[PDB]
Amino acid sequence: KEEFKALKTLSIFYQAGTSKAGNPIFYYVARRFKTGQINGDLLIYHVLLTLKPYYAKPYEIVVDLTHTGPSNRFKTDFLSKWFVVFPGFAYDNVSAVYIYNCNSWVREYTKYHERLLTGLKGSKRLVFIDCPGKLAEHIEHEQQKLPAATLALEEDLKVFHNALKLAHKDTKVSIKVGSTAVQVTSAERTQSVFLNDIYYASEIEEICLVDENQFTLTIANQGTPLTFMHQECEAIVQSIIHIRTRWELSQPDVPGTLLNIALLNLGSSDPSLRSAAYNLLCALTCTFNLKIEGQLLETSGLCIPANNTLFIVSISKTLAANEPHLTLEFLEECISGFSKSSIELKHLCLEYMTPWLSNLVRFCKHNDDAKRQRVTAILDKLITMTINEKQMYPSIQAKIWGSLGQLLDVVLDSFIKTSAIKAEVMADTAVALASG
Amino acid sequence: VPGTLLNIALLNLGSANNTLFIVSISKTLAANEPHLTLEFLEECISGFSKSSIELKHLCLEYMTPWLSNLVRFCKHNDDAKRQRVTAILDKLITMTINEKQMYPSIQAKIWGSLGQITDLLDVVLDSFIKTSATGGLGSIKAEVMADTAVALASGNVKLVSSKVIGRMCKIIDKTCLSPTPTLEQHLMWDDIAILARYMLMLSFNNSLDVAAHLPYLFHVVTFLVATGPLSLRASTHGLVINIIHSLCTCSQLHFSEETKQVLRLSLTEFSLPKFYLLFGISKVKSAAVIAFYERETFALTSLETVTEALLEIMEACMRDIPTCKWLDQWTELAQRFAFQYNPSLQPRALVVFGCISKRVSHGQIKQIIRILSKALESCLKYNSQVLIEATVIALTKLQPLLNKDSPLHKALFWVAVAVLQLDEVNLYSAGTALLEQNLHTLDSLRIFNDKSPEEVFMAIRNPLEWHCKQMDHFVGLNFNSNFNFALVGHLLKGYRHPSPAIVARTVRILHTLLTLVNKHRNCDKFEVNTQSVAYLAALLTVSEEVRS
Amino acid sequence: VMMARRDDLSFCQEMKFRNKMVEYLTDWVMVKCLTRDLDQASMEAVVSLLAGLPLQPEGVELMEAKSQLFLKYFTLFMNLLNDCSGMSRRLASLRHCTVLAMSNLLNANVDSGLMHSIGLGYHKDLQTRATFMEVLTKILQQGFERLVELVTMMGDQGELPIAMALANVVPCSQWDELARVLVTLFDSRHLLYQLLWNMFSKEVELADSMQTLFRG
Repeated sequence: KEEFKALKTLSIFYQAGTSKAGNPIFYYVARRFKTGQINGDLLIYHVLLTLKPYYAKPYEIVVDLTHTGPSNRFKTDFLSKWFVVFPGFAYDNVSAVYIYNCNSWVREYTKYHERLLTGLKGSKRLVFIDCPGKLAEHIEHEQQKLPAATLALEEDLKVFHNALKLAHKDTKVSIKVGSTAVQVTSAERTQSVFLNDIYYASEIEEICLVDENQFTLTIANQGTPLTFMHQECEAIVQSIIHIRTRWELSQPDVPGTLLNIALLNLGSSDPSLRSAAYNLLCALTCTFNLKIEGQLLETSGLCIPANNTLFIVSISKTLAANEPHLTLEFLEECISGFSKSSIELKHLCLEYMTPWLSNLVRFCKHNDDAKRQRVTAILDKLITMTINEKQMYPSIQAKIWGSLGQLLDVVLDSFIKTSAIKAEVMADTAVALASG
Repeated sequence: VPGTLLNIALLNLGSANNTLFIVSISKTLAANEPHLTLEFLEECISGFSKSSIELKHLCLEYMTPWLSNLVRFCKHNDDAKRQRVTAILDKLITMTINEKQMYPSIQAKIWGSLGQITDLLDVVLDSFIKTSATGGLGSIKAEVMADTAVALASGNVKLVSSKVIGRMCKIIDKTCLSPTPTLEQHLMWDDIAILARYMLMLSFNNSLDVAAHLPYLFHVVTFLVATGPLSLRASTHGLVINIIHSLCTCSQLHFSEETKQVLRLSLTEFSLPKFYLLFGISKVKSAAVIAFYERETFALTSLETVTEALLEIMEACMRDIPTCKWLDQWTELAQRFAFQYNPSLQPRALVVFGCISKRVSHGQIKQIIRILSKALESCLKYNSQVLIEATVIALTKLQPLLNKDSPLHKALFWVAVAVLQLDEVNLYSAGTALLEQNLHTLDSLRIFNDKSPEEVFMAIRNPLEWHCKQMDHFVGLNFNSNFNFALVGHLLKGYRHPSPAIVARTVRILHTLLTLVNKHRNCDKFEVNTQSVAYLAALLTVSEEVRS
Repeated sequence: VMMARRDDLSFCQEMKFRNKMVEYLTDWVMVKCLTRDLDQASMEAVVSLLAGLPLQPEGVELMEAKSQLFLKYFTLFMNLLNDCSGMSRRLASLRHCTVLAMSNLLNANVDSGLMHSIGLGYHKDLQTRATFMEVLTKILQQGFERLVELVTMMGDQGELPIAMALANVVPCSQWDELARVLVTLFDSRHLLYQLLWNMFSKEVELADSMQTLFRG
């Protein structure tokens, strides 16, 4: 009922204009559909009740793929449902589908769902629009009705040509900087089409100049930074920082946690707990692609020994080398788990923690005040543990404080400020710290 | 006094923190002044056991470097030096059992360091095993020792596991050096049970190990698979699960996606309730929980099932690893135990040898049928029956291997008949399996195509006829008078059999024979005649095709 | 039982209905024997209600309200398991059910749940931890192992053992989609003729006469 009048407010599908072949034109704006938020069936129905008065006669579709990502996808069962819901003639009466701003993700989506899209392969009705200008070869300029937000991306662009996107295979790209976004346009990718990956200022989490010829962009929710090479990187980076800053000034005002709970539970006296933990470690390894020696296999009923400390430790430090980004997230949660644990589980926590400590320098070499604060808070919690857990205390000193001794202003200020048994423990712990 | 005073000094030096300085001095003196080690580690454990938990952490930290020198004293093999290292290891073991809240600490630093040290590992293992021997399975001394054994392996996996598994194999062989009727009773049962405990713990670390070992581990599974108290059974199920998982991930191996998928599906299959019943586990949600008596009086058909599944695991792998000798080594190991006289193990071995083998000889068949005969002599004088069942299952698996022109295929049909005559439930099941597989074998050899089964089998009887007359006159069935009805007489008892599976097998055998008797005439299979009628009458309660 | 049948029933506002139902039944989660059976039953119902249930309070505030509602149910289940920590088996059954309640609550509500769920991961009870970690396992591989070969496996003489056994045991109601599943699958692997040759052969084989052939 009332929740259906809501889709017409979203306008993910709207009629607008007539083609140069005298047919009505309809726009699908992919990014406006959020999978899991709107009832698929509802959207489909709305598209039907939009096409009903027209789909008996020829008509054309413009699919605006601008900024389309995972959050806009059609799930397998939803995808296929699109190819059967309509009357056969409705499919036949599409004379042209204009595809605008197709991108790398959609391309990947196309290959992943190759099976359901076979009929679209090499279809003559799919016209990928090379650039905003070629849409006129099919639609009068005054006839074009792309969303205003799409058209905004096309103005006052600073263009850097002949950049190189670094990946298994390096690809030739253009890097374009607009006031609200970065657009990375690629040369012919498989029909042969130009792709346009769009990164709004708001999703550019970090920008880092590596060489005078190379920089990285970290994009919110994409895990792996994009890496580019270009002789004018200094200037590209400067213009992107400028755009990110502009966005910032305008604003009104799992791996680590789960990895600790896996590792610490592998310790347990309970056998079922060990098997479950081992499966969780496997799942984390696969999901977060965590690079591991002595490879890990998911399965039920795997009867792991109670004494496995040397295995847990081996996994941990291999991870500590391989997966440093985890370190802050992981260590803080481990130290919290220390306070929860039995003495046996506390001891085990020290052994597996020990490799991770080394990584903490990376975070205070990083200039982020929050990351420097989180290292400082980890050291405060390490101190808190060191004071509280007295039985462990000579052993804690040997593992933890020796390794930390290898920051040390921040360490000494944390000792002094905490001291300001606490003070005695900091003095006695400073002996270990000095050995490094 | 040198070791005593140096222990007193390092202990009291901590009594506050200078722990890494103490360790640096300890390292330095351990490298420089090795003779101190014998006295020092003895004195360390004496002071450790008396001291507080805080001092115990400190104590282990300073102990850690010294362990390396313990090999020096051992090279000589004169008692006194080797004995005091052996005493030091027993004291370190005792220390490990006692301090349940030092427990990961002791294992990681003391046992991980000792794990580096190859030479000593035989002394260490005999100390562990003798510590476990103090009460056998169920003794907390043994239980902790098994859990600790993984730490021993963690440094030099391949040698430690090779010695543990080697001791297991050698001790299983030692059972045959002085046989007992039943394995759980055996003079060395505790020694086996202890090593099986270690093997479970090791088996997850065997994810590093398996490639040299895999045959020997299945040899151990073969004897143990459902034996003993229920915790050892659970352990032995876990041992296989962990080995299959280890074969899916050993970083040294490179198995294909097909082979890996076969192993993944095997883990799934071994996780099923079917496999729990095979391993003599019943009335449990999870084997793991019990691993960390109601013997199903062991059914050899269960071992047969396990063994073919482990064979499909091994075969899948062996396609990918052309440079291995695994199935040949398993064949030799099983063969040795199958042929040698040992009432407890020999049946199990025969079953396995038969299942795994890829070739056989008339001299091996002679040994098997001689074992069957000797087992029937022992019945004149339960274990004997299980040996008979085993030999008959072995004959079942072995007979498809035999050469196409061998007399023995025809001979084994009469071995099956004689076995059915015995009237024992599992023997009859085995004889019908033998007979079922024998008739498939002889039909695959084309042998029926120009002769009745009656002529083929009765020819082999003709030399035997003097003996067969005495059998038939005491049985009260006479194949010379009418072959088809005598054979059917034997099969009819199969309809009584308590198991619906054996009844259905019996029906398949009758159907096979019906088809075969008419096959040499070129008749339709349901053509009633003086030869087919017996099978038709036998089939009358069980076949809708016959009835219609 | 109603939740098991939920796949059969019709709902205007299913998510709201289930949310309100958990809200009501959770009040009951607190003669002693009967109240403990009420706890067990209530929790078993709550485990059924929570099974793919997104939470819905009555946009940015809505996600935070959803998190606060998650925290209420989750805390109540934790308290119930702390209270747990024939009389013995009933308590263990209540505990197992409570763990499954948390599990299902998490499995749907990931964005609201994960942080509080780590608090389960710490929790003093090892059995609950283990189960919770299997729940995490479901989320993390959610967001090849998909062997259909076994269905398209052909025995000697082209038996198609799995499909033919599946054809004679599946209820007649699902026959309409079983044909859709097998035809699309075999055609995707260029074995359509093998499927048709096997199924058509069985029809003529059992058909009484030529006029019964493929009629009905």
